[PDB]
Amino acid sequence: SASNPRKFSEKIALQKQRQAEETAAFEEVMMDIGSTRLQAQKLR
Amino acid sequence: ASNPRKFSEKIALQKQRQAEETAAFEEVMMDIGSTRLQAQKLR
Amino acid sequence: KREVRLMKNREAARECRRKKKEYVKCLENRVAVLENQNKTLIEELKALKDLYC
Amino acid sequence: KREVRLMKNREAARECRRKKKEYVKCLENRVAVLENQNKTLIEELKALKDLYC
DNA sequence: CTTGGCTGACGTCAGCCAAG
DNA sequence: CTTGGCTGACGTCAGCCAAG
Repeated sequence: SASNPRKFSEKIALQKQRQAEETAAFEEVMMDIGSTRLQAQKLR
Repeated sequence: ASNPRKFSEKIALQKQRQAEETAAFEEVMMDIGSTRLQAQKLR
Repeated sequence: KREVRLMKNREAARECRRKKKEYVKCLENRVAVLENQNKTLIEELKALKDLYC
Repeated sequence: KREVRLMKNREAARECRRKKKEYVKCLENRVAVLENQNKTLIEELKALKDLYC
């Protein structure tokens, strides 16, 4: 019941927390994606 | 349509969307190795 | 007429709460699945960047 | 105490239903976000597939 | 051992709306 | 234009459980 609370307030806060984490990592991998596409020019 | 009223219609929509993604997700993951081999071909 | 209308709605309310319960469990289940797929795609895309950099 | 207990309980029932409604909308919102995030990552992975053959 | 705070499940009332 | 089928919202009863 740790990852699955009883109170709805605890459930909402948990989903908010996870959403913040998932978005944070997503905004990192997609951020410096341009530097990767520039490395591609070296090949061709 | 996009936002149904009946719970049965909502469940059907969620399972439809889930099936489509999983089908598309398991295709991207399916042939990663083919791309992983391209690097060994380039290096 | 009252007894009939009450019994019909009382029996049609139970199936309504059941469908909502299943719908909520469906969302929670779909959140968990999409969470795992998200984590995997991020981890692989991050590996695909390392592969060419 | 019954007249007080009922009043407190029926008042703690409205907020309970209100939190659940907020929780469901939260799940639906989180589902939509994880949808767009996953779809974006899929297309980007397919982009590096085409780019690097 | 109680209690009070929350939630699950019930039945009832009222309202929306595609199906007539 | 009605209706019947679902759902939203209500109040109440019952049960769980950390906090006394």
